[PDB]
Amino acid sequence: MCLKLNLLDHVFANPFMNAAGVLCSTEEDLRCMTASSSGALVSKSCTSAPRDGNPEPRYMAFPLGSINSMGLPNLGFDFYLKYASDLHDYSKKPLFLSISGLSVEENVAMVRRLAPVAQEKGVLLELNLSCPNVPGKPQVAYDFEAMRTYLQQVSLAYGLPFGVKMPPYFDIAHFDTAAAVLNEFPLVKFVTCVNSVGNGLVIDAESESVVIKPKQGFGGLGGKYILPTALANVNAFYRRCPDKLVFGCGGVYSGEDAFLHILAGASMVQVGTALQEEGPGIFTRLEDELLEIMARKGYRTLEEFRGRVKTIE
Amino acid sequence: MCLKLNLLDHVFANPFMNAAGVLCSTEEDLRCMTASSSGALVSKSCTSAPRDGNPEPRYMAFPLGSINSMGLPNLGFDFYLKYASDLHDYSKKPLFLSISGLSVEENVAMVRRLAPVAQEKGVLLELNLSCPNVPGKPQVAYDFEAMRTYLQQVSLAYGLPFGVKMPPYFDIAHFDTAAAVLNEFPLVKFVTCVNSVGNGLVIDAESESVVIKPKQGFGGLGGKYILPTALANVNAFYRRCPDKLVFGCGGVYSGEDAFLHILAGASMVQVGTALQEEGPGIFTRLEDELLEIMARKGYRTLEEFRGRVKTIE
Ligand SMILES: Cc1cc2nc3c(=O)[nH]c(=O)nc-3n(C[C@H](O)[C@H](O)[C@H](O)COP(=O)(O)O)c2cc1C
Ligand SMILES: Cc1cc2nc3c(=O)[nH]c(=O)nc-3n(C[C@H](O)[C@H](O)[C@H](O)COP(=O)(O)O)c2cc1C
Ligand SMILES: O=C(O)c1cccc(CCc2c(C(=O)O)[nH]c(=O)[nH]c2=O)c1
Ligand SMILES: O=C(O)c1cccc(CCc2c(C(=O)O)[nH]c(=O)[nH]c2=O)c1
Repeated sequence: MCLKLNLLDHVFANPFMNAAGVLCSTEEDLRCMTASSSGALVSKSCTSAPRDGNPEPRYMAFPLGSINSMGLPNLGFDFYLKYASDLHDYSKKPLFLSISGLSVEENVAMVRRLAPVAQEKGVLLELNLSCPNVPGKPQVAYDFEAMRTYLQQVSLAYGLPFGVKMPPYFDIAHFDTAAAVLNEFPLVKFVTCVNSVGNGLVIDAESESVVIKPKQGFGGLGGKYILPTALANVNAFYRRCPDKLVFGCGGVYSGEDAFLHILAGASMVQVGTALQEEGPGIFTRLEDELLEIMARKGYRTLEEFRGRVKTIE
Repeated sequence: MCLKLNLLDHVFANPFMNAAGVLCSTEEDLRCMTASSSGALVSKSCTSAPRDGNPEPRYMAFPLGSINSMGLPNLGFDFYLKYASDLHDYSKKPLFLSISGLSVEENVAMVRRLAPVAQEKGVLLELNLSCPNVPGKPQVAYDFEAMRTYLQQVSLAYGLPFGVKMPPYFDIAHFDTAAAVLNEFPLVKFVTCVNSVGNGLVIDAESESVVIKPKQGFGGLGGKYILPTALANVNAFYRRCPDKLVFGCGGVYSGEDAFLHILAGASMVQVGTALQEEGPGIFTRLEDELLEIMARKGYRTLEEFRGRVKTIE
């Protein structure tokens, strides 16, 4: 029985990795994720300049998942580029670098500088499109023309295979439109579904108060709340983007949750909230649990079941 | 006690009602809701003509909620109109009729017929903006120009105060645009937030299969999965629509959940999945539990806390 994967010209011991934003902001974090039994890691979404992010409390977790409005706190692109170029031990596992510029121009500037390092060290780009552009306009991936512009500009500036981190969608028309945009861009080799379910609101009954300070308490949802939404998006894009990989993210707490992602179409499986809550020991548990389901079903490899969710009649 | 309230020129014993679609399709279902302890009832969303809906299984529930692709099965507008005109006992509680035509013209045709009944009997209209997927275009409430058309045309045709059933939004710019549309229409006196979270996908690990037959397993999510989404939409519209009422729907299983909806801004609180799962006895329990939380906090009225969720700093 094996969890090994080969994609994007890299080898991966197993499909599990952190989700961007979790356990990946500092050099300490990235060393920790490297030391863990995950098959890969991704660095925190970065901007050109370092950011403090939003005031605290800006993350909170609960039995059914988490809410956050972190505000993109990060150490700045130069830091993550140096990590990828000089610090990361690529003999341990592959590295993804997540970028999330606040304008197309900022993204272009970063990718131009990433490219030689991607070429020479093999660091892989994850471009976060589930992010803000202009206040009063929707996030980029919810604005299809903006999304097309970002991908045209980053494809030209980078010129190397990359992937994109997508928000969840809720309307089949959006699945159709979004996947068609992505399919215009041959350098988009993987699609990560999904980022948080946007602008939820958690209220504490006792205090009668929201639980995060930014945005009057509104923030992105992760965790148990979002698994079916995550699965739908993985499968929607898996069906619609046959020449790309899909990575799954959302609601993974167990090997069974990972198995469901993989049946939906996931290649890599990212872990956000559950990793935030449990710490990097989760990876050995998820590995064991996934191998146990495979053994019971007689599956020897991931490809024997990836994308093989059955439909009814 | 007591949880009695007045809205929309009607008196309600308590703020609870079924969510459209649950326990409200047949005359039997409507008489069952009327006999319950709910403060109101709403009928199944109807078309001009009867519909069988989609193939079974088309609804499934789980510990965290439900998924459905019912396909708008209903007995047709003439049936619900006759129920409102002739069979409903308005001495028991108010009745809302939900309408979900597949075009503007079909809604206009139904609402012109409903108007005299509304005048004579006081039946209330909930206009459902969600609809079956049509390839090439989004649902009506995710197309702000189509939504504006629908409300212009229904406003003109109906001429009386009515409400609208909204899908969830996930983006602050969308809240701003949708609320601005709604505020163009003075006859829209209530907004019901939210319909199911669209196009989720539940997979059964043992069978390696989706759990509903239509749409390759994709369907709307309700229950525990969607409470924070529902609260955010309730509050977003409560803040943006000061001259309207907001009705909360999504994730209510307990009086605590109702309390959170009301803190967010809800006037009425609708119950879908938990009603489907527990049956109409749930209303006595929700009432008792809400009144118990009120008493422990010192609240004598719903108005003392409606909309009074606290923010940080
Ligand atoms: C604290 C926190 C920080 C996050 N920061 C990022 C980020 O910087 N870039 C991004 O692509 N996603 C970010 N996310 C989203 C996660 O990557 C992930 O898509 C989402 O949490 C869903 O997965 P989950 O259900 O495992 O949490 C963040 C999530 C959390 C909880
Ligand atoms: C079986 C079923 C049928 C539904 N049919 C309708 C409908 O006809 N019209 C409507 O506006 N919403 C309909 N809904 C959505 C619910 O009214 C409600 O918005 C949703 O289930 C979220 O509430 P909950 O979390 O309490 O389930 C239906 C929901 C279910 C589960
Ligand atoms: O700066 C923000 O307001 C903001 C809001 C939503 C998303 C982002 C991008 C970074 C990010 C964050 C974050 O840093 O808030 N949180 C998530 O759950 N996913 C993400 O992609 C930034
Ligand atoms: O026929 C459908 O695929 C469909 C999809 C979404 C919405 C509707 C309208 C009726 C409805 C249904 C339904 O009857 O399937 N289910 C819900 O959760 N909300 C609803 O508003 C019908």
